Amino acid sequence: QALEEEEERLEKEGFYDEDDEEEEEILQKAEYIREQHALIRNEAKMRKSLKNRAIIPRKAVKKPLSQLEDHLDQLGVDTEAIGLRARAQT
Amino acid sequence: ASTETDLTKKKITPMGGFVRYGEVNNDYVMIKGSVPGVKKRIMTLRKSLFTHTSRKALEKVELKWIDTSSEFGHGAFQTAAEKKQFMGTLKKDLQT
Amino acid sequence: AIADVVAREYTIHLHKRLHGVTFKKRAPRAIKEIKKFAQKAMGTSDVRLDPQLNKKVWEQGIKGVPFRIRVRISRRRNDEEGAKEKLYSYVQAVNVKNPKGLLTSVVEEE
Amino acid sequence: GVFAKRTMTKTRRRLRDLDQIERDLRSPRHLQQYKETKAAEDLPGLGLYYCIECAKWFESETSLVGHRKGKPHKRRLKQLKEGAYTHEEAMAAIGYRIDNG
Amino acid sequence: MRIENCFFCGRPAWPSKGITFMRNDGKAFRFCRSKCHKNFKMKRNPRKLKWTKAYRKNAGKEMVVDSTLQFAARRNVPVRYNRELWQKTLKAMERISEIRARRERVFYKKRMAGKRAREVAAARKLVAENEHLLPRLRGSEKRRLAELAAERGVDVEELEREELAKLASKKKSKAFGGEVRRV
RNA sequence: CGAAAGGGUCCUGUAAGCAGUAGAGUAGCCUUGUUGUUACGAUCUGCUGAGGGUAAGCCCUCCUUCGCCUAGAUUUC
Ligand SMILES: [Zn+2]
Ligand SMILES: [Zn+2]
Repeated sequence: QALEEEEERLEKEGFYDEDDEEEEEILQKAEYIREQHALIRNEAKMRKSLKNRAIIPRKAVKKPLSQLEDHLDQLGVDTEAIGLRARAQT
Repeated sequence: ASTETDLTKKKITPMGGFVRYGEVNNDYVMIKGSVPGVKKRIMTLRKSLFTHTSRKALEKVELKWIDTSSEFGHGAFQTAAEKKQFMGTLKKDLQT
Repeated sequence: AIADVVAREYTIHLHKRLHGVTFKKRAPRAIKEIKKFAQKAMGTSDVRLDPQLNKKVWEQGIKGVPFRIRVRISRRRNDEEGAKEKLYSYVQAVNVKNPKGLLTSVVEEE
Repeated sequence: GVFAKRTMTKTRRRLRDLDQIERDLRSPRHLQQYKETKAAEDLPGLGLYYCIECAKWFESETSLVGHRKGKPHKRRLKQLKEGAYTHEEAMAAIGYRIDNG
Repeated sequence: MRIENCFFCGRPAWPSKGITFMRNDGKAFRFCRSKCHKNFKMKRNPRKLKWTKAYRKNAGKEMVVDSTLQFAARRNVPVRYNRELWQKTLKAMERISEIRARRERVFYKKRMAGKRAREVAAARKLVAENEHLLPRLRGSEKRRLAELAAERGVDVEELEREELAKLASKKKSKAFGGEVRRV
């Protein structure tokens, strides 16, 4: 009986009661940023084997124009407005 | 799997199921001791060929408790409700 | 109902296929399990594995194969003359945040 | 450096428990019974040099004093200051109690 | 029969579970499993092993001060058997279990209050540092949306937001490498 | 039926990261000490019975996804 009276008093006082779109949006954006960081780290893990060999320097490897154009397009640069075709050697 | 002194409403199948068998949903026979087969195997139960001579055949069995904890490890809980009540609230409970 | 040229992304659970394997055979065995998985999934006995996928398998040495791996299997047409099989599968490794918790998904052609 | 580390966990190599050592520190009678279960002639130093905290006999007073400067003795002191795990604390961990009327 | 509890970890110890250590001073130690028994033989402290009820009570992660915890005790003075008393004890037992579950959930939520504020602050800091990694439109996509806007007389920002919503809906993953064409 | 996934059941033992008037002490800047302050600093505490693994000879899932299918070949009073 004492326990039930305590339960009624707590329920009257609001002991068991239970309770933002901007916060939800910023949490979703941070989750997207963490996913992008994980993808970048996976790329680095794929391209790095520094225990067994050294990475070939970037200046010694010819970079494909299609890959450069695709990466700049994903970054949001108008490649046609800058004319990447005349720059690329053959 | 309940008895007169253990009032928990529970079935014979252990927590997580019988290992490499599944669940017992049909009628079952509980035999004292061990039997020649393995799990999943056909068992032939036969009437005894002779009238018995021991008092063990005349004894009536009174079960106080049947274990229904997990046999996939060191199971300490007979029901999922008992495991939850001992454990308390988990992180995924508030996450849900 | 399914076309010949089709690409799907799968999660291969290599842990249960490499359970108990001799340590010096685990990565080659995982290569063969990837080939067998692709052959079972696509119906093609000609399976070709991307070298980046091979690097991903051998990333942690001969006995450090990952438990799960996300792959893209692309059934394509063999255009070479005098080929034994009309179709083949090409398997690549997929850059994902976490290989766990992913369903099989059809990759859009565009 | 533990002597014969392979069989350290055998029952025939068991050492005295921390709650027993706590009871030895609290009551000299319990320590007296524990020392009665031993034979003084076989003891190191004829049983004259004894550390209760480590439950250990030493060959000389200089050996006991030098042992008190070591980290095993200080580890035992820290364990005793934190307190030994007992049945009463095991009861309080699950929220059980004894009702004697 | 009765349910015991493990001395080391505090789990329920049903009959034929675990092992009992009989010490020469007169004390029995019931363990529910070989893990607890072997940690005891190695003389580890349950108060320091984080998976034990002893550690959880010492750290304050268990509800201890509660009226529902006063109903269970080792009864050293027996009561003459009474059928009505036993039946009402069963009913009270069920009610006490329900009330204890509710109060435990309240206790856990009071423990886990501040998570939302901490996570929101971390999210704001991460976004403010890495705004450039947020999803954007391609340059070619922006060009084609600009010329669609010029053709249709519509809001370029409107087609940009629609294409951003479509890009957020359509999720695609990148595949490493690529096939080398055979001769 | 197969491959995933989810839930359960077990195993371990509390992830990465961030924070803290916790931290023996040391060195700077000035209010020259009044958590004076800042910096470092094993460790400790919180987020966190969390993270990870889980059938390979564990269980469940018409009602969580994707795929497969009435073959082919050999032989028979
Ligand atoms: Zn000592
Ligand atoms: Zn235990």
